[PDB]
Amino acid sequence: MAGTMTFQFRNPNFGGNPNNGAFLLNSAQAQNSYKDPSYNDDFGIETPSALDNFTQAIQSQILGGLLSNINTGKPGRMVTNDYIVDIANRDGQLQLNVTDRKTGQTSTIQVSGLQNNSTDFHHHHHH
Repeated sequence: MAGTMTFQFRNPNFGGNPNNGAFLLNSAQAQNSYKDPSYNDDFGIETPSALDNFTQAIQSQILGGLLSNINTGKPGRMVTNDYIVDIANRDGQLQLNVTDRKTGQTSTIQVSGLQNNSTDFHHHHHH
């Protein structure tokens, strides 16, 4: 008698699902560049010979860092001209995300494994 469901079409617009490459990696030592840049780089950086697999082993782990470096934005950064020094201290590590202004490369320096603390308290002038 009653119109139970009948249409039952709700939830407008589905987005979709993404595919993944797993990126479980293998092993990358890279050893020798063999074709590294010469004369302001003619084509050395564009010849992925041995470093090829190494570069990819890094880009795979950068994907994880992207899940942290998007929650940054703290005012405690470093304003440098040729290098954008964004101090990504998140989670529990000092990740120094240096973005070059010239060519624009992401120099992500994860500071991990120092434990060398030189205690500094005043007396910054002694001869």
